[PDB]
Amino acid sequence: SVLAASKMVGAGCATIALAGVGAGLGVMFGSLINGAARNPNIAKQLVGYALLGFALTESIALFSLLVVFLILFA
Amino acid sequence: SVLAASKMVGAGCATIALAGVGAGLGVMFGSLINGAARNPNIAKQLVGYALLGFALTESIALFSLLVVFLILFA
Amino acid sequence: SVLAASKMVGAGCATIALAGVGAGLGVMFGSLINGAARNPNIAKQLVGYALLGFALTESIALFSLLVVFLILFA
Amino acid sequence: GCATIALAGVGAGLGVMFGSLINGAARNPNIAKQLVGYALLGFALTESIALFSLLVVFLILFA
Amino acid sequence: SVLAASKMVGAGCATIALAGVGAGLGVMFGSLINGAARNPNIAKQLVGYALLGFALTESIALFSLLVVFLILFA
Amino acid sequence: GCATIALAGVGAGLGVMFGSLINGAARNPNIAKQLVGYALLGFALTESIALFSLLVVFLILFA
Amino acid sequence: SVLAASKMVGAGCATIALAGVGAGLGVMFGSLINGAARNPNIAKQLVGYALLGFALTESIALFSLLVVFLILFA
Amino acid sequence: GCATIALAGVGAGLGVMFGSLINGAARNPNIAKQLVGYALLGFALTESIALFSLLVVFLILFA
Amino acid sequence: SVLAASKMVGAGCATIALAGVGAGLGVMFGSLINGAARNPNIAKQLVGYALLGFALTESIALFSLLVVFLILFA
Amino acid sequence: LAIADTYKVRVTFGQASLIVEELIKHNPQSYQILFNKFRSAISFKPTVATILSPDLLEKQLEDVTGNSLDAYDIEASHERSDVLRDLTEFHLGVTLYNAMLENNCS
Amino acid sequence: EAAAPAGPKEFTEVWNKKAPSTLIVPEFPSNYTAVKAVGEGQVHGDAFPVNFYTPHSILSQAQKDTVVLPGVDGYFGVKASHVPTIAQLKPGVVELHSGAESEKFFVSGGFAFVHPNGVTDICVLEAATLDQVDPAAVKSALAAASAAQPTDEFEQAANRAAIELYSALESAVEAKA
Amino acid sequence: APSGPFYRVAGMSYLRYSNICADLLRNVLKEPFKAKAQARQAIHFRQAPYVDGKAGASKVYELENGIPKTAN
Repeated sequence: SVLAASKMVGAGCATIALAGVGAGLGVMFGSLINGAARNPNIAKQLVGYALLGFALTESIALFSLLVVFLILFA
Repeated sequence: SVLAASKMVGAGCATIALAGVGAGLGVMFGSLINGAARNPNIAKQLVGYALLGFALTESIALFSLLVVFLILFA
Repeated sequence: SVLAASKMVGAGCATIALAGVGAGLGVMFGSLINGAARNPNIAKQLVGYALLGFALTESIALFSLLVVFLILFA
Repeated sequence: GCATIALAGVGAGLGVMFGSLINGAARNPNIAKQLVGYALLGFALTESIALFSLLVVFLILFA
Repeated sequence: SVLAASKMVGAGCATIALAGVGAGLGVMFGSLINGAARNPNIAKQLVGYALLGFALTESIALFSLLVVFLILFA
Repeated sequence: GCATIALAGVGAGLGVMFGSLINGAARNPNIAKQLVGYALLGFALTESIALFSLLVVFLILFA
Repeated sequence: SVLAASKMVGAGCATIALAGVGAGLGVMFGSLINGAARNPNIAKQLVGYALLGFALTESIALFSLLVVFLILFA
Repeated sequence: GCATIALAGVGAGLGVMFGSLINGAARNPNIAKQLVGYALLGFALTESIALFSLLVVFLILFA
Repeated sequence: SVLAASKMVGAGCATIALAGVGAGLGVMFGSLINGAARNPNIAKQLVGYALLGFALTESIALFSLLVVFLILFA
Repeated sequence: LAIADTYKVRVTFGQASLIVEELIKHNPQSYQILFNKFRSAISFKPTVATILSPDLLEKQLEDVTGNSLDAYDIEASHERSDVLRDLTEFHLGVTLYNAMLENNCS
Repeated sequence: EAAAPAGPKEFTEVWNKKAPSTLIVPEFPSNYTAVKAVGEGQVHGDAFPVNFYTPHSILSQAQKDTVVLPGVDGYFGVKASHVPTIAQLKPGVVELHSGAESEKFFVSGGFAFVHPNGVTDICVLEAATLDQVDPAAVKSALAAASAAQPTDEFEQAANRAAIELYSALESAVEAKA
Repeated sequence: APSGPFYRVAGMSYLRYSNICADLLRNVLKEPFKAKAQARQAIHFRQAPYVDGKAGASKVYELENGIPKTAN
């Protein structure tokens, strides 16, 4: 039961990739607050850029959670 | 009992990713202070962008924390 | 006691999450001093956003010690 | 699992690149839908590395 | 005693939490200098923010040394 | 697997380089496509690290 | 003696806190150079604020090395 | 492999260095030709770290 | 031969604190070149701030190399 | 100081700028300009137009429950006391150019 | 901080303590402006008031929904409820847009004020409209400017100001439709 | 000595800097328009310091191509 041991250690290191998306989501969601404080009449377009960027930054967060499940349960 | 010894070290290194979320979520709450210092006439609007962003990056703070409970109890 | 020995190396791995959440606090409480110097009429309302963000980024820090209460004493 | 910690930096690289889009589109909003034309070129070329890490993740797990 | 040796190898890697705490603390004191350089009149008020955030960013260091004294001495 | 953590930092440098591509062209759109030359001049040299690090991965795996 | 072998591999990872302490330390004297170039008149008061923040950011660097000694010499 | 993570930080080094020319040359394209001289001076001397990290990578593998 | 072997791997894991002290020193030396672009008539006074701040940033690096030589040679 | 022969060919902004600069050789806290404003061809009401010096006195009159100038986000290359120095001299050069155009046709 | 509330009406009473009454109280440039800065309004959704001004001529007092101004950090764009901004401008192109049609002046350098009531105030000295610039002297003038490397600081401040106005005029005369 | 922009650290005011950028922009117009902008380029006045209430020297300005670019 050492193969079943490293599947829960190799799944631990695998999700530290979520530290990077949590740093990147907070920069962008901070960049909209500073962005919508410049000229808030384009703000409903900038949230269309934020939740386009929150969509693609979380996509590699789900590439890593796919790999977290592939070491854990595959 | 090396498998239970593998889950405490695995979920412990799995929750390192709360550091990058805690670093990102403070940038966004830092832009909330800085963005509302430019124009306070949208400051109660901008906290609607900060608390929207707080929910969407603490999404990832629970995404990694899902794996810590997915390791220790499954 | 190899089960309980891993519960302390995993508890040290969990405590690295408290690093980056201090970085997000120094970024945010940095932005208070930049913001309140920009517009010192809002010098205490910007504490109202700092302690709102300090209490919601220590939402992450209290999650991190929740794991340290979960691998040390469980 | 130590191979896919390389998704951390592209995950923090993609947030700055999407962040300077909102900082670029708020400064000059008349070319805002042009700046997505450089941002999507920036997205595909940062996830170029995110597949190169995933080149190695699948090269260890199944090869 | 693998357990007693594990009260060192965990408590050492528990104290990487003071890295991101120090990296944040140099930002918030770094913004005190720029915040005093912008507005040199209210520099005696902003040190009442740069010490306020120091006692609230040592909140996480008093949660990390809460943990290193729950491993080495508990 | 621990070798290819070098792909994290090069992908983080990209989004700063591709963010200031967006930002540099929001502040000077008269050279908006000339900076794309400067950005891909940066992109041609920063993935040298992403091919200096993929060699050592392919120097462990089969060499 | 693995009891002492864990003391030297533990105290090694105990001083990676000094990475982040030196990271904020350059950032703080980075804004001392910048902030003195904004306001050259208040530039020596900012020296009073630089060494103010240096002592308080090193206070956790002298919290780190005692834990390096609370592993090795305790 | 564990030594090659030093090449991650030199990847975020030339990424912020090349991103400072896209900001620098867009601020003034007067010296847009001169500034590439300092980035390429900055490029080779930040690689000075890369072949010193690849000094020991091409040492402990083969000595 | 574990006490002679662990003091090598604990030494290389100790000198990672020369990463952030190089990241901080590179910001402060870059903020010196930026601070001369703001105010070139004050320029060789801020070099007095950089080298003083370099020697105080190196108060970390000789404290971390202290740990490297102490476990290689206590 | 006596400036004369101003209205001989025509009055320009570059001419009013050098008259402004010699008022900046002296370094006061304020300026007062006295001229006749051309309301109509009949009425020429004498105007007092005044310009405060930037970080000496202009910033000090704006400190009304904090400051009135902090609402503006300065997009200069240097900080606010240097953009206010350039802005007061530009305020002095146009208030003087308008003064000797209002007074020339009055 | 506010220990002397001055103003135009406050100059009335003190001058009515020390001057002869046969002179009435003189007028002030505050009396001849109908639009102030702090008072709420005058944005009404899409179009804010812009005021492009030179010393010698007034070039627009109309309403636009967007202005593109060449700041010293770069070309920014002023939307309707923009942040208050006192922005220095380098030599560049002011683009006043009210819709599909575009009036684009190349300016010499001078400030632009966005106010707390949404009104934009462009204040330049020389405004060269982009269809009346000489495209044969933009390149001949930078050549002697890039070679004149003198020993005095004044012309070094004047030569650095010389090429940066010309260099942003090459990039403002080539790619026009 | 001083602190500020590149014109301010060389002993040049803002009005002297920003007229120079208006001087050099007038030259690169069309001659239909350059001769019109030539009219506002000429500076003709005279200043005189008055030390005693009675006398002083005087300094005549006759520049037709714009502000003095030289160090004054």
